Amino acid sequence: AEHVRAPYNGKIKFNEDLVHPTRTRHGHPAFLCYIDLSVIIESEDIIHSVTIPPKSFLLVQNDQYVESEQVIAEIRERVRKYI
Amino acid sequence: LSLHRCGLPREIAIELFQTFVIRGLIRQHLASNIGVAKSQIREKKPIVWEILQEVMQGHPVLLNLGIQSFQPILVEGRTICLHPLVMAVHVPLSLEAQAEARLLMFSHMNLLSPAIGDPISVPTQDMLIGLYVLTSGTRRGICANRYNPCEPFFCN
Amino acid sequence: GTSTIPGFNQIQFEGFYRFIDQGLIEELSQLVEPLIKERDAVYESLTYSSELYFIGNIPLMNSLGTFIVNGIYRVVINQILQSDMNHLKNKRIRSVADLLQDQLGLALALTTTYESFFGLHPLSQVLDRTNPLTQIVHGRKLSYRDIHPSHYGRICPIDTSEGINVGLIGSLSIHARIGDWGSLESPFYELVEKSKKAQIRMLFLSPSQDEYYMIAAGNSLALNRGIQEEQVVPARYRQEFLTIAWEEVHLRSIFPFQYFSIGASLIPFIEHNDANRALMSSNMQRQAVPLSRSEKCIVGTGLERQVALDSGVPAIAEHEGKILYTDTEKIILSGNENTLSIPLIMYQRSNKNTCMHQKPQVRRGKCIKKGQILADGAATVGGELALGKNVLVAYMPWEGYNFEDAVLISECLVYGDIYTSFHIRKYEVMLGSWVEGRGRVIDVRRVYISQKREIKVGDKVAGRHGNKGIISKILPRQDMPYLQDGRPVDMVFNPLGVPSRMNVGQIFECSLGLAGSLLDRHYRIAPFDERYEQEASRKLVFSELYEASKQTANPWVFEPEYPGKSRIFDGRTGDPFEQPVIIGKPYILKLI
Amino acid sequence: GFELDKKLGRPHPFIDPTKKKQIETTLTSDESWWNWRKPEKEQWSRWQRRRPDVETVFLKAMAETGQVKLYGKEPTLTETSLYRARRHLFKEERLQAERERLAKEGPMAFYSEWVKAWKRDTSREAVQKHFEETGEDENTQLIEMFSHQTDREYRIMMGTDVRIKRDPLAMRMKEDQIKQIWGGDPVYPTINYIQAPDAVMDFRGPDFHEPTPNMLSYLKENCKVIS
Amino acid sequence: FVREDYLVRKLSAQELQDLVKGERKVPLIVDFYATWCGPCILMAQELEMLAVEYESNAMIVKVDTDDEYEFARDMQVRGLPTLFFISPDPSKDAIRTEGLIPLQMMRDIIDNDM
Amino acid sequence: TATSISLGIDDLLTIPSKGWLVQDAEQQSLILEKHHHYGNVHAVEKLRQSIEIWYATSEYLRQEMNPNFRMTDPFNPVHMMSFSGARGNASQVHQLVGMRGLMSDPQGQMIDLPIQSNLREGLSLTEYIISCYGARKGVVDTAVRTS
Amino acid sequence: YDDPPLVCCFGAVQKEFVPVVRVHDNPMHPDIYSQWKMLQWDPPEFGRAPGGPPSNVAISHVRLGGRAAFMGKVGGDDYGEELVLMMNKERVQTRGVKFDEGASTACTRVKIKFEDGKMKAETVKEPPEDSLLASELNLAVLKEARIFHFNSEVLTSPTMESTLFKAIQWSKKFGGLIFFDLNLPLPLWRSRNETRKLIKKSWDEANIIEVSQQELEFLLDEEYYERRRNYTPQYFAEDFEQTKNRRDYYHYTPEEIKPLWHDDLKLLVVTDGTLRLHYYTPKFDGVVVGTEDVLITPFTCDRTGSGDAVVAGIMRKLTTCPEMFEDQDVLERQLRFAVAAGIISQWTIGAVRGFPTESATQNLKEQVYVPSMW
Amino acid sequence: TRTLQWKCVESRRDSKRLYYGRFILSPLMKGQADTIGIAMRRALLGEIEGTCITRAKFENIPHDYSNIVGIQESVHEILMNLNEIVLKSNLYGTRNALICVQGPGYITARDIILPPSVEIVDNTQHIATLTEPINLCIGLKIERNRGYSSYPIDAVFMPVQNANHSIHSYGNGNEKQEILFIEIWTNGSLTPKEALHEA
Amino acid sequence: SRNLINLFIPFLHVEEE
Repeated sequence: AEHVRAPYNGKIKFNEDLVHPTRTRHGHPAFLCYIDLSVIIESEDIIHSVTIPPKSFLLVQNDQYVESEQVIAEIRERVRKYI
Repeated sequence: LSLHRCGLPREIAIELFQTFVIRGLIRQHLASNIGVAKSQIREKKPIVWEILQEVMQGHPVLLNLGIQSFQPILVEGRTICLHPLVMAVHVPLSLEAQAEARLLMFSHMNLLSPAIGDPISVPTQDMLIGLYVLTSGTRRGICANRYNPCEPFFCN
Repeated sequence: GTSTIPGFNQIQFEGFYRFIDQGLIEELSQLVEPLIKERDAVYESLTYSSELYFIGNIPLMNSLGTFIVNGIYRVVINQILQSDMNHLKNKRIRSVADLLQDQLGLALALTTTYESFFGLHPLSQVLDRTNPLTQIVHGRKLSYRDIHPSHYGRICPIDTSEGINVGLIGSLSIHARIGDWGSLESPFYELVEKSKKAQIRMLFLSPSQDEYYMIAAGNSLALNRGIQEEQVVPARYRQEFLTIAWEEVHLRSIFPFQYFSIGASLIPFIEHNDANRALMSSNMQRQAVPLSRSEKCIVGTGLERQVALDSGVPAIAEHEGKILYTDTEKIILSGNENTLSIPLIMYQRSNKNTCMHQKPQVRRGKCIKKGQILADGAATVGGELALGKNVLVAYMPWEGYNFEDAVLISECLVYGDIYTSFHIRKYEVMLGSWVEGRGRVIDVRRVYISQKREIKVGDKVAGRHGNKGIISKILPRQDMPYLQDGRPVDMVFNPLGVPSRMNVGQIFECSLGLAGSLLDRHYRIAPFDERYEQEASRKLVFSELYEASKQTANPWVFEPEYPGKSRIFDGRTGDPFEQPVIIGKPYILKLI
Repeated sequence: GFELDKKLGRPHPFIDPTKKKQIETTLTSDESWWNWRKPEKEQWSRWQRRRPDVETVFLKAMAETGQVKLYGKEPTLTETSLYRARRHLFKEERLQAERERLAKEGPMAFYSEWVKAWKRDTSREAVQKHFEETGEDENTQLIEMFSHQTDREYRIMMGTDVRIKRDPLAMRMKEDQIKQIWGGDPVYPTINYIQAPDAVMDFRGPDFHEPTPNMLSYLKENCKVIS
Repeated sequence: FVREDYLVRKLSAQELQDLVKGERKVPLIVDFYATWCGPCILMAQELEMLAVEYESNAMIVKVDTDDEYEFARDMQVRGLPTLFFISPDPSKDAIRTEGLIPLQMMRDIIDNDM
Repeated sequence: TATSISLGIDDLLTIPSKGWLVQDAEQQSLILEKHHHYGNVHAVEKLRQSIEIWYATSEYLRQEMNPNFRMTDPFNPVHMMSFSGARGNASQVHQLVGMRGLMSDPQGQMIDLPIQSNLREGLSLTEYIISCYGARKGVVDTAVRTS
Repeated sequence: YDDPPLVCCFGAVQKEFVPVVRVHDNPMHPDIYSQWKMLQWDPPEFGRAPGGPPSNVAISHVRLGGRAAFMGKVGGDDYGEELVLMMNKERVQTRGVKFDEGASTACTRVKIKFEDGKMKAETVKEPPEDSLLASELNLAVLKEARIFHFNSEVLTSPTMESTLFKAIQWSKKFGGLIFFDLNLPLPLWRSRNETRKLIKKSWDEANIIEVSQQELEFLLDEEYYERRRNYTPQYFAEDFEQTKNRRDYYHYTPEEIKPLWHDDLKLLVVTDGTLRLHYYTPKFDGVVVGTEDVLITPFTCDRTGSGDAVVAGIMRKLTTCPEMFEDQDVLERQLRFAVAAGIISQWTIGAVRGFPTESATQNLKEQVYVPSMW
Repeated sequence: TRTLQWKCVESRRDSKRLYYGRFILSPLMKGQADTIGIAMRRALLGEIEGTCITRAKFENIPHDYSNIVGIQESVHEILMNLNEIVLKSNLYGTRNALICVQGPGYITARDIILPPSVEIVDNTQHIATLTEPINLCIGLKIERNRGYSSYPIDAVFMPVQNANHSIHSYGNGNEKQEILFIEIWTNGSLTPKEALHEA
Repeated sequence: SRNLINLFIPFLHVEEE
């Protein structure tokens, strides 16, 4: 798998109606992206765009603040567990 | 050391080449027969070491590319001295065996490995950093000048 | 063992007491003291034994846990056997008590049965007497490949054999103890609720009880706007690792040396070394040759004093009083109208042809308590294990003479007698002769020949961090690189050996060793100092380096641009080397 | 101002303050999922303090002399990374300034920094005046001054050796600046580690087990072996 | 067969009273201590050494304040560690010391004042 | 010899952003552990997140290690030894200046406690015990591999 | 007058000598002192952060970056010089230390009596430590010093008590603040009523008072708070926190403290070791949460002198941060510095040997507390 | 008078067998100080000769690892004490000296009967302790040599313990002149100034 | 050789008194 990290600090911008809600294998809510979604980060200097390829998880929310180098998306034996 | 040479102690060399030292003593009339030639070797008569150098020259030995052939030279001390790119020692006796050791097993006609044809004795470790530092050129750009700029000439 | 490190021979000592006190009767269903002394049983090649009334002889054990059979020192090692099959709660330990009791039962179904046991049983081994460390660790071995969670605090995860027996011969942990069912037990500090007496909070846990307690190894130096009880620490529970609040913790592991064996516990800054090099370091310290002159390490862990006490190599008073007379051969001590004469070992050969020799550590008129040191043995100074020397060292390549593990040294280590050792060889001629194997005849009974061996090309040296080297070149002092104070270095090590082997602890030790020598200080530092704060070792080393630089007016000792490193000069040319070089005074041992 | 400092490489903000904008308003923990909400109370980390290093100390010292300018009082991780790349340039500037100062003041004034006991005037005119009134040239006076220098001062002065060339900024740092390279005093006091080199271990100390009895004497004491 | 590891005896208040009332020839040194007091660990080692130096020329005893708290208070013990130096001459008054005094200081009191 | 490459504590350079990355991973693990206790995620989800968040953090540190050397300290002694190919690789260097990452127990599975520190910083006691699994296994495999 | 402002410590200079002695119910082996360290990490409550002689506070205050002067008397013998050389080495001013050439340092002449079948002692000649006279006071120190510090040990000596109140008069005349660090010696634990009468005059003269939790409960009512701690609800807890059965950190209300409050009192600090620092001012009150870790170093831990480090840390911040008296948030942040100093002091054998420096204390404070609490 | 001058700027006596001297030489042309410094250092550390005891003969001793009744030290310890005795002499050749004493008492270096060409440096150097009125006669051999080597004694002849030098810029680039400092440590067999002249 | 000798002659210089 591949992790997409934020190249700058700023505010995430995308249309949440273009993606499908899902629950990740870590128990977190997220979005499933089946298209070439355009995600915008508005940084302190300029506005930057990151292309989200289909079949990828979008881990952030619209209008969320992200830090640089923070994971924002993920491009995508039988064991027994005792509690 | 050269790539084709190795260093042998006196204590090891004299045992490996004892038969040749005895013959050298008899040939040059320094010992009357076999029995006398042994006593001079036993008693460390200094003429023994002169003969040992003579008979060792031009006589390769096998050291165990795990086994190779080197030209031995007498060295001071008690340890075997090997070049940095390289215990059983074999002395070929017959001329057929000595020809094979010098002409087939020496460390300069086997510079390529048979697997894919790569070189065997590429410099490594301290040899490699020395070349890297030597050929790491001048600092450039912002690492060479504090400010934006908006040297000697040698004839040979 | 509840508030101190237990005696390293306590397992052997208590097991033999159980055999005499209870084991004899269980098999018989009076003991007479030996007529000879232990030193007599060695000189005459006899057996130190007691008479059972006349059924026969029963070999007796020394306080050091060793037997004397036909003049040979022997140690019975511990075996681990099946009582998850690899869980220690399904295992059991058979000690000298179990083995000697089986022989007595075999004997009653008395002399030749014990002589044959010590000579032929694979668990009876000739005691390794190379140095004080080898004597003390031999009796703590466990003979049976993977580390199990139940081993923590009982069996060392590092100290094992190299070869094909790896994982089948291990070492007991420093605080380990054998329980009432052949089980290994380790002490933990109990966190008790408000309403309970709880006289002693230190309790020993068998492996069966271990899984069902929450055991934390962290500390309580963390506070936020909440309360301390809600802070989280890593803990062990049900053979896994969790992260839980302090209020859910049942037990704390508090002893610094709890999880490792003696050999691993002698490595300063061990937490900065890869665990593979700590295993190789334990083996090398068991190969260290006692030197003719001994010297304490500048930097140690603090366990060196425990090894000296438990090895039996030094002489310790059995009675309090005052010292009246000392010489090379004896010390006379008198207390409460009782006078004692204590002979001193002089130039005695050991199992591995090493030289044993005792030197008095007290003068006339000095008051002594019972159990205090009287004389220093070989490889022991002032009641501390001393396996090596502190020498000036630089890490840099030098013309290929330190290629790979090769080591370049100065001639001053040769004519200074820094690494000269005595070796006594016994061959089965007038006394004091010089025979030619060259050496001097020292004792004729058997001929004993003494050799004085200085350091040579081809000899092997090692630090305590798995850094092992072979001497390849000896240079005159004017050819060696020298510091900004003009002093040439004694050894030059290859710096390329550190990143590949990942043993950074030698870098910490050498810098701190230099500071200690200039400050006239020694350091005894328990491992894992990072539990106090981040970069604890770096703060300790850099602060001591700066203090040494400031107090002695030696600015090269602490360079703010590159702490721990300094520009040095080529002895051949006088030009400085281009890049700064790390220099220091580490503890280097000479190997057999 | 800006765009001229940027062109020349003079100290300047990485981002032009005029062309710098805020980041509007972001989710306020009520429009956010649980996994993206800020904890109500700050959490202890063990990484909550910045790691001390050489770059931070040198940058602050250079900031006080005006050799560089920083965005704030404390250098950032970006600024320490940039300093690590070009640190040799700034040291060369300081070394050049010391060479020019020596060529101006002369050896007497320059090297009197490491001869405290020397009280005579060390200016060039004073050196010339002393030569005319006494006959002792500058080299003779310099040799006289170094005869009053202690060995401790001489070893400090070795930082000016032409082969060593110690950083002038390093040579004049005070103890309070230097100790911030490793972050100050250790919380666990070093006195716990310190041991006298000639100390004899007291085996009856609080950290030692009780003395081991002789095995034979112990058996006889407990009445299991008869003499 | 095995020499005891500790020379200083622990005495009750009743036992100490009889020792003081009875006839004595050597100086009597009484130590008040408690196992929970950190400095008492250091004082315990100094008094064992003092007992070795003064084999029969002095008598060193100790009293635990956890067991004889009322007795210690009546003896004017204000803290720990506290030492009492009692002369064999009944006319001379005893000397009470406070704190971790050096071993040499104890010897001077015993030799010159006891 | 004339250049005299060496190795000191300062030369073992960690990338500037490790503190930011480790503290972010700690925050996400801490929040998930709370909601696991609340019953909002199950134990397998907590297990996956702990392993995957620290593996990704460790792999990102290794990726950024060489560019940090290339841009800010090109002649760092530790960098020159491995980058020139003379001695050592990125993995061994990553153990010194990055983080040791996740270890595996003898029966295939991984230990649910990441080793956040490196050898320069110094491992905690719990981390060191975990690292002994790798050391013990590493020599067993090599003995088996040559046979 | 140089900065930081001078502080004066009044009383007896002693090596170690823990004054606070009570009965503990968990004794170790009477002879094997190697077991006694187990009482250092499971201490009696009165010994969690023991105090000591006033010279400990002066030494600890200087190491924390302050300036201190000791006022007292020693003998002219060799042990007196060792005590003075100890304080001169620690850079404590000794101009206020007077020599008595006719007395032996730390030696009290007492007579043994056998009243009513029991052995008792009576003081014949007090030691030089407890014999400083009013005419021997150094008025230059009392004029310069901004904080005057003393313990209740001086109340056990008739000579020092008279001398103490002359020193207080001079200090107040020059604007100095009076710091009463109680540290009750063994005799003063006999009965509440006798002790309250003995300390009342010195209690009323103090502007700053530090007491332990055990001392405060003893002075008000020892049995009431013991019953309070041992209460357990019969059927269910009153709140969720009461179910966890956690350690009791009861914060005394200002109405409970009222019998001990007077007009001139600016700050009352009640210490539960280093775990809690309850503070009381005329305007507000609260508690600072601390911690302790002696199990991190089981073989070097020693709690002796940690009470002096906490007091020294308080005086270090009071002199340099006068707004602690009026600002609650500032007071809590500065008191966390005193908590850190107490923690470090417990990691070394010996009080003086283990007193921490200012930078070490500041480092530990930032490591233990989250940045918002600094 | 001379343009190029040298002078001892500090001469210290740390002990009877530890002498320190610092010397200055200025002004020198650029590069000359480096040439002088390395050549002087190599001469000081490798070319200066000394004299010391080369072997000892014992009268009634089986081997050098035995003990003598009446002497606290062992025979091996005696040889080590002899090895550390510092001597001075300008002449060559194998000399012999004598120790002929009767105890009890302290045998020191001043008890050695030296030939007229050899002198002792430190009287107080300890040889042996006699606890009984016994007779002890020890023959000695003495040589003056370079470098390092009856019972032989491992002689280290070199008298210069350490040396150091520094080079400093004289000032403005008139000719790029330099200043040379030389530090010398000796064992007292010769002064640092004498070592500088001999080198 | 002569240049080397000239470099070390000055150490043997003495001064007028």
